[PDB]
Amino acid sequence: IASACLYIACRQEGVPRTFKEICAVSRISKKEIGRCFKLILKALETSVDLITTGDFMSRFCSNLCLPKQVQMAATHIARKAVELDLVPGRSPISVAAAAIYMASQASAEKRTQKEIGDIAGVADVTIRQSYRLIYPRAPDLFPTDFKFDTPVDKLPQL
Amino acid sequence: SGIVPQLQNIVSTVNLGCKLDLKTIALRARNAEYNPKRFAAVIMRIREPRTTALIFSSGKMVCTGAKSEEQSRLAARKYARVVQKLGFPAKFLDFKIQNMVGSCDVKFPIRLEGLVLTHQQFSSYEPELFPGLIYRMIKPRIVLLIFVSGKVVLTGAKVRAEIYEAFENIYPILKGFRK
Amino acid sequence: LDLAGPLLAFLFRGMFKNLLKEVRIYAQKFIDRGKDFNLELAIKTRIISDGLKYSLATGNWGDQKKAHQARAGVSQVLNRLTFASTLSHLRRLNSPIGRDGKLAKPRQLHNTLWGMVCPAETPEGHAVGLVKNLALMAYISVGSQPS
Amino acid sequence: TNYKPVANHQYNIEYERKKKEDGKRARADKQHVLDMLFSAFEKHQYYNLKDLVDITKQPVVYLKEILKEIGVQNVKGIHKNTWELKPE
Amino acid sequence: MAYQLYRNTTLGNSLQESLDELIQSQQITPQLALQVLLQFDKAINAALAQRVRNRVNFRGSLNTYRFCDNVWTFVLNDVEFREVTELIKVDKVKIVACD
Amino acid sequence: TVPKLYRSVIEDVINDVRDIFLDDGVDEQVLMELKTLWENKLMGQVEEEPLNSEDDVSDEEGQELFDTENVVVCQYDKIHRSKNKWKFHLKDGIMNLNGRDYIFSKAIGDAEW
Amino acid sequence: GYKFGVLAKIVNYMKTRHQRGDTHPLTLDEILDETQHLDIGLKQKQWLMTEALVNNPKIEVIDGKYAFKPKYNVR
Amino acid sequence: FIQMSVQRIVEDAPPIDLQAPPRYLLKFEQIYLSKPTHWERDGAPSPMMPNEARLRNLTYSAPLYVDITKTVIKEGEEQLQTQHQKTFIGKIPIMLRSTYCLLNGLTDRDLCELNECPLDPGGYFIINGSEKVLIA
Repeated sequence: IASACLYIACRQEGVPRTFKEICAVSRISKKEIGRCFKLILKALETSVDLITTGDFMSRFCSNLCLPKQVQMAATHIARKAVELDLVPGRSPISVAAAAIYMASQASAEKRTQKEIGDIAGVADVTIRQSYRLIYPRAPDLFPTDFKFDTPVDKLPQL
Repeated sequence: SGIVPQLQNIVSTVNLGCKLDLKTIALRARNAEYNPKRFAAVIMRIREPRTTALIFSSGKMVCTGAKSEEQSRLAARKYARVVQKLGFPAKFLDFKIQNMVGSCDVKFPIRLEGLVLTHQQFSSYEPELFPGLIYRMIKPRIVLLIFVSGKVVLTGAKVRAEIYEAFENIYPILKGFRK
Repeated sequence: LDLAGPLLAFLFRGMFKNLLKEVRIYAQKFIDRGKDFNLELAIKTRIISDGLKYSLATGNWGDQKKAHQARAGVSQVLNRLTFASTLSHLRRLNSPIGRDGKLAKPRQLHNTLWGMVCPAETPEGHAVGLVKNLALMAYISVGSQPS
Repeated sequence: TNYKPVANHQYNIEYERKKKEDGKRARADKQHVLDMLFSAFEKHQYYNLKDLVDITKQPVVYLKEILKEIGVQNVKGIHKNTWELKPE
Repeated sequence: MAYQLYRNTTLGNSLQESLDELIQSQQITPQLALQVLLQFDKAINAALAQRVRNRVNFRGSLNTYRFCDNVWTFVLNDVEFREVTELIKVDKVKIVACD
Repeated sequence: TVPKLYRSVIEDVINDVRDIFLDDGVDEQVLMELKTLWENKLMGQVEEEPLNSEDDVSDEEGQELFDTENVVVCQYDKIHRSKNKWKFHLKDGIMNLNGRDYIFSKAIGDAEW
Repeated sequence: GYKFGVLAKIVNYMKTRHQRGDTHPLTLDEILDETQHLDIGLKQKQWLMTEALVNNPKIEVIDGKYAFKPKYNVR
Repeated sequence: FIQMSVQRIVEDAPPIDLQAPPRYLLKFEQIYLSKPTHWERDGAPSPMMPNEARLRNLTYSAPLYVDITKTVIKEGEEQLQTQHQKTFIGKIPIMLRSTYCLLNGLTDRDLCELNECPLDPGGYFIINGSEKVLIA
């Protein structure tokens, strides 16, 4: 109950922590945390605004030691991908991880799929799927006023 | 609307009115499996109706997998007759359908974000826990799983009319949230 | 003279013993249950964090529940009224009375304070001779191993 | 790298897998349970409920019913009131 | 008082027939026959668990299944056994498994 | 190969039963005679109470009665089924196919019901 | 096991036998046969004959044989 | 204190031994300190300047990490030794203008850039924005 309440408090304060992030600090599994989360929402007759890709960009990039320009590019890429519906049904955390990977690979500070998955709580396979979905539209997703250490046409393909 | 939900699973409960020996039923029945350590019931399966029935020592049985009410009742009767042939005084008492599950497609993508924003009081959308959106219809007590692909799954219905009414109620909302 | 370091070490050993006891209790619970335990979840960071923070904030030393015997006045808000006051507060020395102070009066200016403690600087009132200030060139040894 | 996101802890999943593999204890026949209880009675005069549950490998409630049917519990002034396998 | 799996086989049947012959001749008591059967079961279980290190595969269609007392009683039809060295075809087979 | 395994099994069996024979006090010649014979033998229904409305809802019941077909004895490490197919993960075991005796250590099986 | 795991089954089997309505007494060996204790100890036989089957309040000695005691119990 | 006493305390703390019968041993060997850091609402770490701590009523504390080695024995002639590197255990308040303070080695111009008085002698702690001096 306490872990689910902590998750709900983060969502209500507008700095959501993923269920995996809460589980990493709670002995309670993510499954039970989600069960208690839904039960608490029903009991309190309250609601939490749907999370977005930009809700985790700051934390993920800061934990990855990525520059502010890289963080901005990742946020723009994720928001543009969601707007264009390039990743329909994909989890916002997975989309954010894929966008962070794209921006990091396009910037000098390059972070591996394993690293991004470790910080974001998303498997490298899921990051690969999302990055494959968003890769074709990389030049459109990237911000107009962005400096590419590695040209967009030479981004990793996989 | 032009789309009718198709019943994918029907769950029913019946009472045989007689205490049963699960070990004997497992030993004699053709397709029965019993594992008291795992579960306290006996799981039997039949092909032509394509259904699985759990039989309890108290005499009550629960049949699932049937795609229609007639098929569910026929499969339950078959299981009861098998138990009777095994030497027990099995009967067919107070047969009832406890839950009905249906599936359908709206043939267009749906914006779950807008749907949940407009129907927060009924919609729970947690992609982390489940990609689909859980809509709890009120007037019919039906839970619907709506997916971005357009697939809609209705569950919790006791009668087919409930499934059809719930889908009819939800269809215009999904049309308004067409992507 | 117990400077910031030794005082902080005195706090740290108690708080670290509390940390080790807490992890022992958590691991004992899980082991008795029969399931392995997670070290990250077993460790309680608030023990050390809040212990040191509370001690520095309130001037009470020892655990919060042990405030009965906790020394008070070690930590004080730095005096920023003037630069000279700030320097004097940073070079201030305290002489607790306790039981030891009762046996011999420490308010008097002893001969041995020459060159170590300022002979003129001392608060007027109940604290005469108990609060002291270092001489300009006075130095307090930080300690080293006699190996 | 501390408190990295994880769906479930390694210890938790291992314990859950062990519990699932072992399964819940089943209700054995009264005759077999009684035979095991009487055979074990020879080893020691008295047994604790928990240790007897471990030995017999039966549900707590069912074992308590069987033990109530024949045996009784005696109040001991040294540790606590404990079950005595002797019905009389 | 053991697993008692391989008794209903050709080997166990031959052993049981020999024991019955000696019993008819009054050379061995039924308790001795039972003890011999128990020792044989233990020995064959150990021998199978130790000296068997060959892998095989098989495919087929399942016709019936039962599970009681932790004993699987599968009944398969049209089973093809594939091995690195040989292939076999059988119309019907009954698999009795325990653990 | 199979005969060699059988002879090794015979040796193990005699060694295992030696102590039992010594304990029960029966003469050791019984074991020799046992081995000799052992080798020789081998080589609108408103009212629903009645269930009689349906007849012949079962197949032949003598399948397990006969048991004359090939039989496989084994130990199962994991048997799981997903809505169509039974997957068998069975360890060391024996089989009697067309009279021939087969022995395997690890086997994998997929069947459709 | 020995001297304790055999008499309990005798008592239980006799109790179950009475419920069938068979008031006829039973012999020690006869009860042993149905209780699968034919290999019971030689001194256990005499111990049961002399102490267990007489001191118990549910065993009635009739014409040298043993029968249940439904008379003491309220029926 | 920071450089020697904390590490000596951690090293001298007896290893934690636990028995179930599986046996567990925990040993703490190395101590690490990061620069004073403040975590925003979103959870993004960032260096915490003393002026920022004073203004926002923060505590000038440095995260504390310890290297932990856990060895488990299950009476099966097997021993499993897993090491958690830099396990967070708490935050140590940092005396200003010390070797572990962000204003360490900074020139007077750098201090002016950081809005810190070069004549400021340091030697105190910022606890909830209050400059606390430890009296000898």
